[PDB]
Amino acid sequence: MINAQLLQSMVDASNDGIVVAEKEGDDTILIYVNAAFEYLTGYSRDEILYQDCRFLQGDDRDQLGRARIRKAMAEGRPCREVLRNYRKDGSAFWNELSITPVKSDFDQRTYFIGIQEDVSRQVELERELAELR
Amino acid sequence: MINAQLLQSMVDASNDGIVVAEKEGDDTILIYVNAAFEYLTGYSRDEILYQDCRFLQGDDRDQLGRARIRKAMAEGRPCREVLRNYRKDGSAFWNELSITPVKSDFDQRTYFIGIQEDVSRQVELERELAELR
Ligand SMILES: *[C@@]12Nc3cc(C)c(C)cc3N(C[C@H](O)[C@H](O)[C@H](O)COP(=O)(O)O)C1=NC(=O)NC2=O
Ligand SMILES: *[C@@]12Nc3cc(C)c(C)cc3N(C[C@H](O)[C@H](O)[C@H](O)COP(=O)(O)O)C1=NC(=O)NC2=O
Repeated sequence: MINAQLLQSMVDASNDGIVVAEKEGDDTILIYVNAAFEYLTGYSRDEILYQDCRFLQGDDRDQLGRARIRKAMAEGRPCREVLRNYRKDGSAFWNELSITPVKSDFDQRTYFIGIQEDVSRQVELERELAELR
Repeated sequence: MINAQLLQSMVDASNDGIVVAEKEGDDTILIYVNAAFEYLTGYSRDEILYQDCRFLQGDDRDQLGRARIRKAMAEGRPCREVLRNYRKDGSAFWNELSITPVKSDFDQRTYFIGIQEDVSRQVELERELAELR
């Protein structure tokens, strides 16, 4: 195998944003974030941790990605949806969320792992393709 | 923090393909793969592990993504490039590689973490945008 401490060091250092969260009913509470996620969000580790990251949505909460994420998490299936989130400075970015539900048989509670990426460029290009079509 | 054993369990179960590799000169040798990477490649864990994953390129080795990956790994900077890889059955897919170099100060050798995704759909749509333009 691999030393879990080494794997943790690799995850903390990945330029991709990696987050882990635990379920508390309707809400999903974050338990781990990496430095890449801090850079993408602008918020700090203590500021982000131990809450649901729906705060990144802010007032812009009428987004279809929310519902498909909620539906997938309830159905126990992975999902990959793009939402418009806002940084601490107020900058708006398109974030692709790859959320995968995991069940710890020993704990009998549910955790979620998410990998994020600023795909604002891809969204703009596909919008350009749409207006051409 | 978070229990590294739990983080390892979350990584093993992510639907995104996560791999870790160690550097041996020009070659980079894999030390960890997850079940998602097995599904994307079709090859098995024992078949994939402990080798450079350039084998996914096969005869199609005249690809510009190779060089930019090699340049970035040498420069100690992360990279995100798309390459055409081939599964065990011979199926061809466009794989986006997010490779992040990590240096263990204690070990003084270099490891790499990569997150993969079959972006064949995105490549086809951008090709369609190009022929429209
Ligand atoms: C958040 N990324 C993210 C990562 C994980 C691992 C989970 C489980 C969830 C998110 N996420 C979605 C948000 O937390 C809510 O779960 C979602 O809106 C559905 O529930 P709701 O309809 O709010 O009750 C994130 N959303 C974001 O906006 N940005 C992220 O990076
Ligand atoms: C491979 N994904 C991948 C993941 C990591 C963590 C690394 C370090 C490298 C790759 N990778 C690239 C390949 O192994 C070579 O490093 C690359 O071609 C540059 O060196 P070379 O020019 O061959 O000497 C992968 N390539 C793939 O084709 N598919 C993957 O998923």
